[PDB]
Amino acid sequence: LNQVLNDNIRNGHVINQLMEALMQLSRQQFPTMPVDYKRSIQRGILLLSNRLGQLVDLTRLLAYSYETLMACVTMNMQHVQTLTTEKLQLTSVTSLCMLIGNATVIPSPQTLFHYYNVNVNFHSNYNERINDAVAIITAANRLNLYQ
Amino acid sequence: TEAQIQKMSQDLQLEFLTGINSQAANDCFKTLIAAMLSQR
Amino acid sequence: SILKKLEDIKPEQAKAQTKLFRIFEPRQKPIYIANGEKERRNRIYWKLKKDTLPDGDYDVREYFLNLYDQVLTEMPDYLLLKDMAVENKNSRDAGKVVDSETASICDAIFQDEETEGAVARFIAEMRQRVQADRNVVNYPSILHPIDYAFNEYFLQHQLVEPLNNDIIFNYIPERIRNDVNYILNMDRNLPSTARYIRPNLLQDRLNLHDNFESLWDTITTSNYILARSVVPDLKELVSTEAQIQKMSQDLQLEFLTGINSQAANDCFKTLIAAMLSQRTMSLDFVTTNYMSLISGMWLLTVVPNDMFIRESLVACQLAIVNTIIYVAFGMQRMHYRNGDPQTPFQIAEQQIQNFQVANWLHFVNNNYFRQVVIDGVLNQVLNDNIRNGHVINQLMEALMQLSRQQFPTMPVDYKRSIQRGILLLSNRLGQLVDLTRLLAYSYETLMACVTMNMQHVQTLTTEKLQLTSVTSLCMLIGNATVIPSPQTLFHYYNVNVNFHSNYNERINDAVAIITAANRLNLYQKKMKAIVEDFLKRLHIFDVAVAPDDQMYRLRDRLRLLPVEVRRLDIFNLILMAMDQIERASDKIAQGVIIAYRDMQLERDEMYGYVNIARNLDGFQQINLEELMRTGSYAQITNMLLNNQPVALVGALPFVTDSSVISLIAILDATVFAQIVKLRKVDTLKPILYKINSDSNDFYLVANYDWVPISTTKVYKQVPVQFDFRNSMHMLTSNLTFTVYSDLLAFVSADTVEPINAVAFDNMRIMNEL
Repeated sequence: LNQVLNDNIRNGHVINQLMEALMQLSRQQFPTMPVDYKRSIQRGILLLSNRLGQLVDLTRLLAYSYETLMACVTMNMQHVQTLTTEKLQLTSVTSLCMLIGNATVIPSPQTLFHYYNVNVNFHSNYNERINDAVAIITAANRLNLYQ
Repeated sequence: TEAQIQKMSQDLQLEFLTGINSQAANDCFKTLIAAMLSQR
Repeated sequence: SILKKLEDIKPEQAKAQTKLFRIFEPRQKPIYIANGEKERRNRIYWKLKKDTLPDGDYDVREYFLNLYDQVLTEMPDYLLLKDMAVENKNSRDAGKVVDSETASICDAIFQDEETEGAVARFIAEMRQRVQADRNVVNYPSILHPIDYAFNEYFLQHQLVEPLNNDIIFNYIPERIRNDVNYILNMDRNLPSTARYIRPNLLQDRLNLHDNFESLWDTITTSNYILARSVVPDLKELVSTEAQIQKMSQDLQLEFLTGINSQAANDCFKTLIAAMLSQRTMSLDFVTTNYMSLISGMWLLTVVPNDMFIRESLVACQLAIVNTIIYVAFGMQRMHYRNGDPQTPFQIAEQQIQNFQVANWLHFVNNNYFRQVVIDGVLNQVLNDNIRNGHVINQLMEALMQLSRQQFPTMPVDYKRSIQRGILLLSNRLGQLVDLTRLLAYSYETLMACVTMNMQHVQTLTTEKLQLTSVTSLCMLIGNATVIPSPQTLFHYYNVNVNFHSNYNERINDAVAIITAANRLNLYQKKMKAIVEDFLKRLHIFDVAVAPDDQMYRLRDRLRLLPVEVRRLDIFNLILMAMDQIERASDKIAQGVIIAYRDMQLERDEMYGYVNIARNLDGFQQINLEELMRTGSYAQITNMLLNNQPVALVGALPFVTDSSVISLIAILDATVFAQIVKLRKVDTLKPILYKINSDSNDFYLVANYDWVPISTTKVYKQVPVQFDFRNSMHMLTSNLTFTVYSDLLAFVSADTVEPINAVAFDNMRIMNEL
């Protein structure tokens, strides 16, 4: 089982719609808002809007690396809401969006093979320990080791 | 980082820019991709 | 600092060609008979002057982009062939040829046993012909067809144009010429051979005033500094001590802060320069200075309100209404909510019944600049009432109504203070009309010297203005008029022309390079360097601070522009002769054909027998560039293993081997196993056989009478011979001329008496006596 992304974000085309929305917001009137704060907000919007090409590149780079690393996962990618969550900093997201450059970085083949080997080893160990536990439990129940 | 921070400060005209740097950018990249991979 | 940077931009330097641009030269080579024996005489072939072509198609295209840059740098603006003229020693008439290398070629051909009498007589008759009446000269030259194409283009597309007194005078802006305050003069009748180069003054093509707010802010601040430098200094201001004592008597102290000539000149310059450069300006004031408020009323009357950031304008207007207007009419204080779509004046004109005050407020609300294209340049013209100073009458009528009001709900001292301040201005009423029309006239005259569109977009940063400085100007302006001097106007115009011309020339350079790289398909090249060079050459920006995204947006903006005619023509010549130039090299081949079949070596005079292929007809082609980009050696590995005949196409280096023993041993067929084993083709180096009488083993070919045969061939071109008569061309150019720059140096200008300086309405700017 794999958790797959929408093709529009895989190729990065939705960033164009995002920048359309941001441009509309930037030329929006903002009724009743104080003028200097309005200008700051809309120039902040333009800061991200004027990075259309860079953000398209960032999105499709992120999608490609996710696909390539997901090709090396062996267990089902079951999606559940976890008890404890990883904290993500919107400041860090801003830094990524405002500093992403022009160089494509992709996993090295050795890195992919290492990730795949680790996943395969963990998966096979998981199944083999299941087999050991089930065998022992069944043997105990068959030999009537009630204690 | 310095050039981008300077332009952001000029555009925002803060009569915000904290936490913006290459370390944070890489941390966010890794966090997003790894969280998607592990379904965390 | 900024002024130094913007004034140091020098006008474009004229480039005069000193030598003929050449890519080829004749080289004398041995030639062999059909059977491979030396012909006992030599032959001359065209060869590259600099055989530096690299291996790989991508590298070849990079080399040709670099060659395009070289030619663009070599392009001359004007050209005089007599400068590149040397005596042809073998001419019967002792004539002259049009280059040192031409003379060298003529000398070498003439002093040669193998040369034929026909060529000798041709050289003897080569000479130049001068037509003094038409001011033309024709010189013979010897150029390979491609070189001749380039040099003929240079000769036919020079940038110089005729010059004379009428052109020099017309170079001045029309509005200065049409201005009766300036008398222009000349003391030189330029000849009929004078030349000049017109600046490139196309209006901004990148539209930097749209979505490039940081770059636009830099441009605007540079223009603002320049405008401040050129705005004249006020003269004969009323003595500050006298004015202070007089207004102390008027106010009966028992308002004056910031009154002085320094602040008066500061305010005058700041206003005019801010309007010229379209810099937004903020207003700095303290609500406790009612005189500052009154002077702000005058300022908002005179200068259109779009020149202030909304918050400063709104603060000033709110202070004005709540301290003067509503108070005088006994109206409740305006609770003005920040961010309201309407300004305090816009609200007050609706709430106020008095016609004078309402009319003045309405004028202030709906007063705008007018965008007008004047003499091909967009200008922000003021209202004619402001230009002739009539708005001051409206302002004073409003102020008089306010001072007449009864000020209900406030103690008597409040009304007393308000009317004392209004009196301070009313005493200066006439001086206010004079100051208004003086400001308008100086603005118009300095705006006549602007060459780039006066775009009106609020800037990131603002210029601070003190209402105390406005008050000082209003309280200290005297009777003397100040008109921009003709020298200052010419200097301002020349600075603007230089900046505009540099801007357009760098735009053209960047566009040409970008379009050429796209045409040559340099898909691994990043143009951030090109944009960085463009911005650095603009001389006023901080490229180190400009981030990458802005530079790539600039590249996108540049990509849509058309290419200059001359640069586009140069690129077209380069790209059409590109194949010939690449294939004339002796350092690379165009590919290798592996046939696995016996193919007789082709016989060429300058090689003997050679395994040359002129065309890849009948062979499946593999693109080595694509192979190296992709890295998948599956197709080529399979073909090499299965001995399937193929043609590996690309720019390859080759090893020239002249051993008949090697040819018999079939060494040329043993150079491809490396592709299969190492799985790389960047080291591929096919063997070009060269069998002839100088091969040290040619007795095998001579005695056994066999045509040599090889199983592989090198895709190459045979060099083209050098035909002297066919290569002689007569280059034509002007005999002589002198190229002038800085046209306004020939014009001497002076002003009329300042007392008699006349405004647009034919009346004196300042009339107070």
